[PDB]
Amino acid sequence: RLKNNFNILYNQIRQYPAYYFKVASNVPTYSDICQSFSVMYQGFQIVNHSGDVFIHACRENPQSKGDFVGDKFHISIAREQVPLAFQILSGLLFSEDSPIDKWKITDMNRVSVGIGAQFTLYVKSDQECSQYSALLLHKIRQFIMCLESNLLRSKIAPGEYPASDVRPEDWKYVSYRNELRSMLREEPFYRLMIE
Repeated sequence: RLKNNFNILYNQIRQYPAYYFKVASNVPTYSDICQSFSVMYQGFQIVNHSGDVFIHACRENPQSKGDFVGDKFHISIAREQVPLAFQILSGLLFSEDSPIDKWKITDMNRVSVGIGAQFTLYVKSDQECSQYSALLLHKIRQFIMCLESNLLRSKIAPGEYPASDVRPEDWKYVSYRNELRSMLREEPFYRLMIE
């Protein structure tokens, strides 16, 4: 059952043409999001509560109207290149085409997850049975490629990935984790990302 439903998804992704993300232009700077107690930009609500070391971004109209079911990516930057990397990535992270409805970023002023994993990107489901549609999965594949590409071409230094995460060798900044799974490379979702 599962093998076929995986392959159903897999071959659909490869049928789609390359996807393009209209880059957001009115984007807040790093210091702007550091002070944003509760503030809307480009349909994302930004919060920085003293309760943790992160600045959260949350699209008030999700494009994936179902559950977060465990699947997420980190982006790992060198400590001193973090604000820069945000400026480079903000156009994508705030894009109306991005498939990521919820992300967060470490607040470099509150920290001592400051050496790596400074961005977390949460994947939510858009189908019934907490499932992923092929387009969503395509959109996510394309988006990671596009983050990777923008960081590499501005010659941004990678940071230290969390030991928990998996990545293929062609990802220099992005890494993957499923929370439910305490053989992480076997995860259906992950296989669809890299193969």
